[PDB]
Amino acid sequence: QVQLAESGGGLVQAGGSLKLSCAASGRDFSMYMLAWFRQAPGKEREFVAAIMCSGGGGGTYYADSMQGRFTISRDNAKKTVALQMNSLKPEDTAVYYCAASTTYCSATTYSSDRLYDFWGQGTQVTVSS
Ligand SMILES: [Cl-]
Ligand SMILES: [Cl-]
Repeated sequence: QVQLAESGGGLVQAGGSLKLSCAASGRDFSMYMLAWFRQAPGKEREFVAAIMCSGGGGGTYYADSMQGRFTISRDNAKKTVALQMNSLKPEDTAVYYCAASTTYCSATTYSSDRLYDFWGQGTQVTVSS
């Protein structure tokens, strides 16, 4: 139903910034909730940010630990979602994944990885000290 493909990762210096993007396929994209998760090597998948479907106003959720440094956005015309990552720190080193729900517009349990029905391939990020 939905395909997702992330880009924009790489090696960046602490204090720098990166914009990740995910290109999606799917007729009714605007009706889906989208999220970014990250997984540092050796660690479990961690919620980063989510964005509501557009009919619900496109509200945004963030994990508290990240101190407002990240911003999620969506472009419904292009069927893309972006993660602007500012003031990067070595702890931000991870594989970043985009995920979609075609069932929910928003959710109480937006941070649960089990909620999402589609996942991208990941984009790799290293933040050097
Ligand atoms: Cl935050
Ligand atoms: Cl989770």
